[PDB]
Amino acid sequence: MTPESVMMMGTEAMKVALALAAPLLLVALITGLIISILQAATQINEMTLSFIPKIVAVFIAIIVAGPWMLNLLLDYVRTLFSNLPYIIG
Amino acid sequence: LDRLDAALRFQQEALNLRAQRQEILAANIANADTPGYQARDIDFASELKKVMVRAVDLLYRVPDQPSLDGNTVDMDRERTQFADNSLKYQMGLTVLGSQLKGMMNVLQ
Amino acid sequence: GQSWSLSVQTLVFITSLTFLPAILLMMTSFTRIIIVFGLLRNALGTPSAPPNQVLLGLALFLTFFIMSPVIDKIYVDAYQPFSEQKISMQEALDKGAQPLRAFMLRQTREADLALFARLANSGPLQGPEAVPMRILLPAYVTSELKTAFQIGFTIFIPFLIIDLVIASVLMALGMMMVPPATIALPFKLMLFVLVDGWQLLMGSLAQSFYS
Amino acid sequence: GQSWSLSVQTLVFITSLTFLPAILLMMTSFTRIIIVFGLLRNALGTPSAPPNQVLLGLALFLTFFIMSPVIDKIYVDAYQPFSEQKISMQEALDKGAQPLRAFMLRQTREADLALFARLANSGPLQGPEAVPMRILLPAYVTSELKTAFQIGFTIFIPFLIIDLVIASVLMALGMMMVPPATIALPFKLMLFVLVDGWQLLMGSLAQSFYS
Amino acid sequence: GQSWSLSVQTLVFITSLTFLPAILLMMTSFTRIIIVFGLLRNALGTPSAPPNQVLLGLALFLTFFIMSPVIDKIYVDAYQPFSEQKISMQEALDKGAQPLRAFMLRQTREADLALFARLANSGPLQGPEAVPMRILLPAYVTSELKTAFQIGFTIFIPFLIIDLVIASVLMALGMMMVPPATIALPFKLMLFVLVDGWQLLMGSLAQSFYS
Amino acid sequence: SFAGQLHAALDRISDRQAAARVQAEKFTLGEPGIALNDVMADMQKASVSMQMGIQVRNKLVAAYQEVMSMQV
Amino acid sequence: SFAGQLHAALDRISDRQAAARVQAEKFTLGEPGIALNDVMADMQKASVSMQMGIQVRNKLVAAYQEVMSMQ
Amino acid sequence: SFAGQLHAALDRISDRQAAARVQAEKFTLGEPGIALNDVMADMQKASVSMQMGIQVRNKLVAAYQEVMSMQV
Repeated sequence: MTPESVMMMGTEAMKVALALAAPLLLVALITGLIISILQAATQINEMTLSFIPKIVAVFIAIIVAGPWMLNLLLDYVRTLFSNLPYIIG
Repeated sequence: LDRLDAALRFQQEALNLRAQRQEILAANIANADTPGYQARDIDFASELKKVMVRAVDLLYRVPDQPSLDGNTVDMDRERTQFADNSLKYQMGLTVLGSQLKGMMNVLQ
Repeated sequence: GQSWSLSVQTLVFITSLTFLPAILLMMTSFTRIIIVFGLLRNALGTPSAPPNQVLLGLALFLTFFIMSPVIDKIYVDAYQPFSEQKISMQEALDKGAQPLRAFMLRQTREADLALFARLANSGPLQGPEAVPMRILLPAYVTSELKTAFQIGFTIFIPFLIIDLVIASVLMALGMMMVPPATIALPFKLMLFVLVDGWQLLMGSLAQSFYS
Repeated sequence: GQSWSLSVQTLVFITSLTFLPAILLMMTSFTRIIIVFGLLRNALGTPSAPPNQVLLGLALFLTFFIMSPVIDKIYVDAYQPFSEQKISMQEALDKGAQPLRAFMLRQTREADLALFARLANSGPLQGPEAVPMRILLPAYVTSELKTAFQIGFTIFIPFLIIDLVIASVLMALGMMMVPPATIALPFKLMLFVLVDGWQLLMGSLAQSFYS
Repeated sequence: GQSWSLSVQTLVFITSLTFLPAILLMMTSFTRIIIVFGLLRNALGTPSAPPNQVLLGLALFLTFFIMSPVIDKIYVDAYQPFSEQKISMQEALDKGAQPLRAFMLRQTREADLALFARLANSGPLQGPEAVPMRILLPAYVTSELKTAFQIGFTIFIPFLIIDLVIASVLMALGMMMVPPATIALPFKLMLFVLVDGWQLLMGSLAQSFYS
Repeated sequence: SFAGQLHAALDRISDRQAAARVQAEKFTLGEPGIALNDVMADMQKASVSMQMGIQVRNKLVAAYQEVMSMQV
Repeated sequence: SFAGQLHAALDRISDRQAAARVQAEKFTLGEPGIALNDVMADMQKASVSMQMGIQVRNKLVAAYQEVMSMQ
Repeated sequence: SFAGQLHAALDRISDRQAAARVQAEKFTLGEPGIALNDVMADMQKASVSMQMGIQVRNKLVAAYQEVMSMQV
């Protein structure tokens, strides 16, 4: 077993997480910053007041992502099974 | 044939030939007094070899001493033949029995 | 000519009937298959979700199918000359074992074979084919064990990715202190059933066997 | 056609009973039911609270009830001509097993039989009835696994919804360190007992399995 | 209605003894109690703290006592007539299960028998007592699960309320970190053992089961 | 019906064994018309039926134990 | 296949037993041509064949159960 | 090696049995030279060899099963 193939697969495997999570986490960052802006200029706050719109924000993000969020998961796993006869080496 | 019958065909044929030969010997014992009778016998070795290739022909026995009535069945020679034939039949029987017992004992 | 009598032949056959299903099947074709099945069972995040009897039956059917060409070869080369007593067991056994020996030789690792030969202190071989089965078997077992885990890690990868992404997205919004394992299981099962992991994986492993 | 002797008849009759716990139950009858029950117990958040003995007994009763048509058909078409010895058991076995294959064909995936046939490298078999029994069983088992996983995910989804809603509201209330597992579980149990999930779940599973 | 030989009578007697852990205990007597004990341990907030070796042993004491009138009725009307040999061996089994069947109806839900009767295609017919055993047993299990959860979530709510209220004062007092489980656990058990809910628990099981 | 078939088989074997025992009892006090070979054959058939019954019972209970002693 | 081979072996054993039984029947009916020295041999052959069959069945079923009870 | 020793032992057992069988066949064929005091002795010795072989087989398979069934 070639040690290079172990890490090279990991590089693309990890990028799948960045391909999937970034649409959700970046909007979470964007939503949170807007909340933080509301936490200034008459900055009244109880503890955070940030969780309420994030759930709505992620609710929209999941629906908007939808298929192409699923497509990456379906395609990458099938490639692993497709290459199984040739990963043995 | 089969692997099982291949081993025991020879002994079975020997037993059958022994039975037929004993039957012929008993027949010419029972016809000891009928005049004009000719003693019959089987060439055991040749018949066994012929059978172990694939009815049985009869060979007249040469008269010992002449008699007026035409009967040609001796008594002493045929009695010795009957005794030795029975003995070899029992020998074949016990040989086949030993083979079968060994085969059965292997499978225990 | 020389051969074995019926009694000793049937004794040898009955004795070999003991080893044949246990070890001649356990350490020859489907040990890596059952290893992969167990690894998938562990990866699914659930102990014994597919029952052990069902897994063993599927593995047995799969290995029967896989070994079909070799089965036909050994049949037509040994049984037919032997079922009509045209050959004796002494060399019939070697002729039957030759194709399986070739299959084991093909599915072996050269490093393992060399190490085992050096350990056995026998290096006069002129070609790979002339190796004895005594030195061939352990190397074959080791190579099969290696490739089993090599496939198993690839099986592991997607569920690990799903767990990592779901945990990250769950705890990014302030839900750090709640186990996402109970939530990842439905998504992993949905992904597996949607991609049809079983049928795809069976074909993948069959192609791996065909190299 | 001739008939087997009584000795070999009783020999095969006794021998089949050893395969009976696997061949008739595990890969034919209630693998879907047992997998669904296990996944439901996992989703409830407390495995081993429904004891395995009780779960297996319920599964046995459910599969016995759901196999009523095929059981009756095989019973008549085998016992009735075999009770008074009018046909040989060797042909009665196949004649009674044919409707079982017919039942298997409906429940199995039509797209996996072709894959298994190609794996077995069998010749082009025209017609959907002449499929050999050696190919139908593994494909049927794989289809059973697929549909069991699908049903498990579908059952999982509402519990995931409940857990997410409860966790979100409890964390928005003004407390975040409260373990939602011990809190949502009583609510899930109360919802389940209000909806009477056992009766309707069994009915829906039976309907899906029978059609 | 004749008797049997001695050899057959002991053959079925020992075989009937094999079913004792399954056919008579886990689906007739205490399948509800074990679930209550398991859920109570979960509700207590101390998982795996009470050993399951004693909890199972504790359960069998209670169910035997609560089943005393049934078994004593069997003893009077079956054992004594059998010692007189004025009742058939098969007759005693039929006449012993029948009063139990009425007992099962008492602890069965109102709208669960109809499910299996339609499922088994036996038809409605007439006579609540004239019911086959095939329908009684799975329905009894399903009904027992329903009442087990119904009596289950009754006890979960009081413990959950205590956990919620103790967390509320933390935010008011400035304890906002804040570990809810460690502080609340001693208070949960102190109220549990000061009121001695076990005697209330054991008493509740006795009256609720008999109804 | 499994229970009905089981009851039928059990009563049949019990009745045949009882009939064989009755035949042996009838012969043991010198009743006429009873053959020793017949009574021995009946005894052997009853014994072999009992052996078949106990064998199938053991196999069935072992199978039931195996199927009910698995992990779900 | 294995199923076909087992079916053929069972058919062969049943055929041998049936031939032995019918030969014994012909002998006991009084039909000429049987010498009692072959019926016994054929019965013993059938018995040893059946013994080999049951031994093979025991070995195979033991192997199957021990390989199914694995983990 | 073990395989070589097993092959040698089985081959010598088979050779002994074949020699005994061919001597018995020569005797029953009528060819002079066999006195019935050798065929029986050789058959008995062959049976002894077969008994030793089957006992060794039983012991070996028992030991193999015992060492293979250990819970590791």
